[PDB]
Amino acid sequence: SNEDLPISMENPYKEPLKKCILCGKHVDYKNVQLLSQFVSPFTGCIYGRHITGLCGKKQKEITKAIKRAQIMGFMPVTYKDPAYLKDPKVCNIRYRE
Amino acid sequence: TKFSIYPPIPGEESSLRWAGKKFEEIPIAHIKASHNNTQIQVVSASNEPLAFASCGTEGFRNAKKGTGIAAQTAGIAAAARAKQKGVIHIRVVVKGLGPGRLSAMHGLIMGGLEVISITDNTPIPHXGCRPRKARKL
Amino acid sequence: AKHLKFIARTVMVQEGNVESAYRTLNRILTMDGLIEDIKHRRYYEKPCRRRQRESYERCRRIYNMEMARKINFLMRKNRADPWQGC
Amino acid sequence: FRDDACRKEIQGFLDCAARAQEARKMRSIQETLGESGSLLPNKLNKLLQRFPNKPYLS
Amino acid sequence: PRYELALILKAMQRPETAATLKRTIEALMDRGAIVRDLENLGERALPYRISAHSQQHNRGGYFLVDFYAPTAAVESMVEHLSRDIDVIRGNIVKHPLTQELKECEGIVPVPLAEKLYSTKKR
Amino acid sequence: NVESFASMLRHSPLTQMGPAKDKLVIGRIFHIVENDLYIDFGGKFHCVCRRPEVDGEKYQKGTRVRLRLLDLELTSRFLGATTDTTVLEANAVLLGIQES
RNA sequence: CCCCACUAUGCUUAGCCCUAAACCUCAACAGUUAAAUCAACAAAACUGCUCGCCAGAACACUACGAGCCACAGCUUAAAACUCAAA
Ligand code: FES
Ligand SMILES: [K+]
Ligand SMILES: [Mg+2]
Ligand SMILES: [Mg+2]
Ligand SMILES: [Mg+2]
Ligand SMILES: [Mg+2]
Ligand SMILES: [Mg+2]
Ligand SMILES: [Mg+2]
Ligand SMILES: [Mg+2]
Ligand SMILES: [Mg+2]
Ligand SMILES: [Mg+2]
Repeated sequence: SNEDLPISMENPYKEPLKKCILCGKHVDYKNVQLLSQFVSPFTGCIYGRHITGLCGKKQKEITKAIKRAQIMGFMPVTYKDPAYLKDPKVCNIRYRE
Repeated sequence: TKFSIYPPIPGEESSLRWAGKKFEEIPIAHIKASHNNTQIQVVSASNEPLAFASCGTEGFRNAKKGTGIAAQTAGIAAAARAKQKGVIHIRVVVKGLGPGRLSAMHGLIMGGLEVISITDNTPIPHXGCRPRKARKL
Repeated sequence: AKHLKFIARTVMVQEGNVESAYRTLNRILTMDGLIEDIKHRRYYEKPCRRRQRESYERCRRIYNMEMARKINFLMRKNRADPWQGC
Repeated sequence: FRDDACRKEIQGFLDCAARAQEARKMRSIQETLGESGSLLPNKLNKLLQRFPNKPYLS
Repeated sequence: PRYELALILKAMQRPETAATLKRTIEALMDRGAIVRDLENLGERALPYRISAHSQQHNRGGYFLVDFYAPTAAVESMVEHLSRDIDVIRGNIVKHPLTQELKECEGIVPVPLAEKLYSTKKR
Repeated sequence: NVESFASMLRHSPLTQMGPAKDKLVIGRIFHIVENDLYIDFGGKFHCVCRRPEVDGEKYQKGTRVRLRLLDLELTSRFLGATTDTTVLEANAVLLGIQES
């Protein structure tokens, strides 16, 4: 018919789906260093996904690992282990003015 | 070095000192800020009592105890008895959200004590005892 | 009670500024939800009442975040009228 | 209760009340002007009038 | 199935720690377990004080035992660890390496919900 | 041999550009209100850019400028809306002036 | 209603009881978004098929009968007189 007509296909400019910082990585309850990056330094409270930036699957994995590690004797409950205070800050929250 | 709001961890080698004493050696001012009263006890790092003051021990009665000025007066009184025993720097541990939560700390400063840190130890049960039923007002 | 002390909920004072240290501590406890939690725990909130409060607070967040998103989206249009007189 | 012995403390309290009296006068003016506010509800509502939410079809 | 025993032992000298590990691994074998590996995670300060067997503990030796056992051995082993006075805290979990992680394509965005309310004029 | 619309659309620069995000385009200032520059760059909607602090006086009506496009039309659907709200202007960042 | 104290009770075990605004007051399954969109409000309007249920108010979560570990209980559940409304 006509060569210049549009053709049916999938979006070629579509950007790849964004991934959480833990996409494809194993979350173990023994890796207290990683788990400590998702709790409050002052209160030990687990950060919500709006702070951690994790997907639903990894927010659950981190949450379940923390609760397991805490009661099994690997991780403190009421504060972040001070050994891990100088690790990379991956959470979106600022407590100082 | 830049200032760290995180307290020095015991067992590590910090450079911070207060009158030649390490953070682990500074006495502790325990402030219990209740809804109807405020109690202040200063203790040594070894848990030796040094001074005690509350709004009730400062001559306030009933609802007057549950005021900021009542706690401020208790802080000054506890600071005075603690200063006589050699206390200058104190670590503040406050439990409770009463009206004398901050005022009790001011009185400690006006009494001649220097606060180097503030700690909240308000008890929060993680699931605990059932509190009393709500009030119909 | 079994944890180490002077680590949790602890803020160091800088240059004798106790007001700024207390405000930082109060800001920490507020952001983590402890202050509101302590207040709601003074009297027992029955589960039916807690579920209603959570529903109300979650609907308020959605409304407030969507209204804020629209305010920020339209703020560029607060510029002076380009066609004044027409 | 002799004012002669409490001059410095009295002058402090007197000045503090004067500052708080003027501070309320300052705040009030800046509150209406919106000097510190993100935006005034009155100004922020004129902007929403121009782009009204449309929950219906036209 | 494949299990992982997370074992916190009382802080002891090397000879008493080896006797405790051997006594614990033999208990697993006596119950039919096939022990695969033994890993030392190091002695460290506990995250909190733990009271076990009329004693208070502040430090402990962290060890892992990877093993296969019948499902009935888990309950019987948990009872064994509760009586060992040199064990501060011992928990048996399903080995994390058995669970295979499904592949993830990424975050699928969620569009704002539509048609929640009729379009009539209110 | 009259060119069809399908042909014009295929070979138009706006079609050939592809996505508009982070694309450098040449614009022309056509209207100015104080320090707000109204710049057309060949799209449906103009963009509004603030006069740069440096060499602000060089930006006048007719001045051609370099832009980095972000969106051809600013639109969003808000809670409860049946259609998208549009401000009827493009989003772009003014980089500077284009010279020969 | 407010304050204090304290019991049954909230817990566990072994048996009962079988009730909730047990309501998301919106039945199950299949399907549609076009025509007439549509009393009002609420959570847009409908088709096929099937079961359950409803037929003025009040009397009445009642009486009697029957069943039930239920004995001040539960389920099923009327009539007479009365009203022009509800
Ligand atoms: S986005 Fe893939 S696991 Fe989180
Ligand atoms: K309901
Ligand atoms: Mg009792
Ligand atoms: Mg229980
Ligand atoms: Mg229900
Ligand atoms: Mg029903
Ligand atoms: Mg049915
Ligand atoms: Mg009837
Ligand atoms: Mg009934
Ligand atoms: Mg009956
Ligand atoms: Mg009967």
